[PDB]
Amino acid sequence: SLALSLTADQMVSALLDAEPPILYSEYDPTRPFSEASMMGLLTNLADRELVHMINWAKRVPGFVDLTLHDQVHLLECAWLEILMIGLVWRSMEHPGKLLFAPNLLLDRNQGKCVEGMVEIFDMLLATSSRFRMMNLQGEEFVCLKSIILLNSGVYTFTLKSLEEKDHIHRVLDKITDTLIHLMAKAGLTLQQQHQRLAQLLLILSHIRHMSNKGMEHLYSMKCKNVVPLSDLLLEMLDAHRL
Amino acid sequence: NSLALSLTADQMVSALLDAEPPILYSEYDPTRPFSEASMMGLLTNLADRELVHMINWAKRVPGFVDLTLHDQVHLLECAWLEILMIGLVWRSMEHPGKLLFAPNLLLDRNQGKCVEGMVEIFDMLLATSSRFRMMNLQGEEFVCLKSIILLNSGVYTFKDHIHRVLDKITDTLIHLMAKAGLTLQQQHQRLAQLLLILSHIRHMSNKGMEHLYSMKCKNVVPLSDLLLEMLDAHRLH
Amino acid sequence: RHKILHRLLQE
Amino acid sequence: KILHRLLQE
Ligand SMILES: C[C@]12CC[C@@H]3c4ccc(O)cc4CC[C@H]3[C@@H]1CC[C@@H]2O
Ligand SMILES: C[C@]12CC[C@@H]3c4ccc(O)cc4CC[C@H]3[C@@H]1CC[C@@H]2O
Repeated sequence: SLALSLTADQMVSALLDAEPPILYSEYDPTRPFSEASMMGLLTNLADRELVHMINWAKRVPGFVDLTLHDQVHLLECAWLEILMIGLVWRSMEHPGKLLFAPNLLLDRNQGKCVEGMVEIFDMLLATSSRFRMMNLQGEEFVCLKSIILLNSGVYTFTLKSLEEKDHIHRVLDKITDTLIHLMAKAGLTLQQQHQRLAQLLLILSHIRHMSNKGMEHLYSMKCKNVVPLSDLLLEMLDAHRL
Repeated sequence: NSLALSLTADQMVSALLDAEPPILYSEYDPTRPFSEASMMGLLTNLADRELVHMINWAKRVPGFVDLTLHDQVHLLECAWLEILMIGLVWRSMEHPGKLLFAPNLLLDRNQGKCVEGMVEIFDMLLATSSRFRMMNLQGEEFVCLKSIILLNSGVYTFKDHIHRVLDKITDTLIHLMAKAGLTLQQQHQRLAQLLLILSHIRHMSNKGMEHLYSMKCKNVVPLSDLLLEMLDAHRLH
Repeated sequence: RHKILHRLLQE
Repeated sequence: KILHRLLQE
C-alpha cells in the first residue's frame, strides 16, 4: 500500500490536492422562497456535490485499496456528514450564516421556511462557531473530512472480510499522525497537541448527530413529497433504511 | 473557580473510579424464551433503575456540579442513552457475542430478534464491545471516556468551563497511556481510536432513541415517568 | 418545569 | 446501484 508509505507532509499534500470544487446553486433572487423551492435548491446542490464527492473519495489515500462493496458502504454511511463538514467549513468566516454556495448564503430565519429545518441550521451554525473559536486550519479540515469517510461506517460492515477493516484502521492512524505533525509544526506543546487532537475529534460526534437528524429530516421531506429527489440522493437516503 | 482543574491526573482517575455506579440486576424469573413485551419490559425497568444511579454518578464527576442546574439537566438529557450504552459495552467486553445487561440478563443477538428492530442495535453494540476487547480497553480509560460523553454530547447545543474540564480528562487519558508504557505516537493514536468510537456511540444512541420512541408509540409496555421525560427531551414528536 | 431529573439532581 | 457504477466509472 502506497497509502501507508506516505510521510505526514505527503499525506497533507495528497488531501489538499484531492479537494473538490465549490459549486454554485441555481438560486434566482427573483423567485420568492417557498418550502418546496428551498428544499429544491439544497437537494439539487447536494446531488451535484455527491458526484464530486465520489471522485474525491477515490483520491483519499487508502480508499481504493478497499473492495468496491466496502467503498460503497463507507460513502453510504458518511455522505451527509461529509456534506455537512464541508458546509460548516465554508461558513466559518460568515458568523450566523450558512454558505451553501457563494450565491446561496442563508441565516437561521430563512431556515424556518422549511418545516423542521431551523433546528438543524442551529446545530450547523454552532459547529461553525466552534470551528471559529478553535481557529480550525485548512490542513486540519481536510484531515477531519477523510477521517469521517474512513471511520463512520467502519463498525457496521467471514474472517477474511475482517481484515479489510484492519487496513482502514492503519490509514486512520496515519491521519492521526498527520494531525499531530501539523500541530507540532504550528508550535503547539505536546500537551496542547493532544488537547487539540481531542477537541477536533470530539466535534465528529456532533457531526454524526447532525447527520442522523438531517437524514430523518430528508426522509420526512421525501415522504411528504415536498420535492422530487434525484435517483442518486434517493439511493443514498435509502441506504439508511429509515 | 472550579476545584476540578486543580486535580492531578491521579486524583482525577481516583475520583472517577470512586464515582462508579453499581451493577444492577434484572428479574430472577428464568422464563424463556422472551416475548417482545417481556424483553422490552426488563430492559426498560433496568434502564429506569440505572438512571437514578447515573444521576448520582454525574454529580461526582469533577466539574459537573460547578455547572448550573439547567446545564446539568441539558447534558444528562442529551447523553443518558450514550452513557447507558457505553456502560453496557464495557460490562460485555469479556463476553464475546453477548450483551451483559445485568449479571442475570446476558443476551445474544438471536435474543435481539425477540423485539422488532432490535437486532440491528444489538449488532452495533456487539461490534463496539468487540472493538473495545481487541483494544484491551482498561477500566481507568473507560471511566474517562464515559465522563467525556457526559460533558461533550450536549456542549454544542447550549462553555469554557466544560471545555477546560474536557481538556483535563484528555490529559488524564494520556497520563494513563503513558503509565501503561505506550510510546508518544502510540498514545496519540490510541487517544484518537477511542474518541472515534464515541462517534459510533452517538450513532447507536440516535438509533436507540428512535427505537424507544417507536415502542412508546406502539404502547408495547409501560415506561417510567423518568424514562419518558428523558426520551421526551429528544423531541422525536 | 417540574422534572424528575430536577428532583434527583437536587437530592 | 448508481454509487457502485460511479465508483467504477
Ligand atoms: C439534507 C438536507 C438538505 C441538503 C443539505 C445540504 C446540501 C448541500 C450541502 O453542501 C450541505 C447540506 C447540509 C444540510 C443538508 C440538509 C439537512 C436536512 C435537509 O433535508
Ligand atoms: C432503549 C433500548 C431499551 C433500553 C436498553 C438498555 C438498557 C439498560 C442498559 O444498561 C443499556 C441499554 C442500552 C440499550 C437500550 C435499548 C436500545 C433500544 C431499546 O429501546
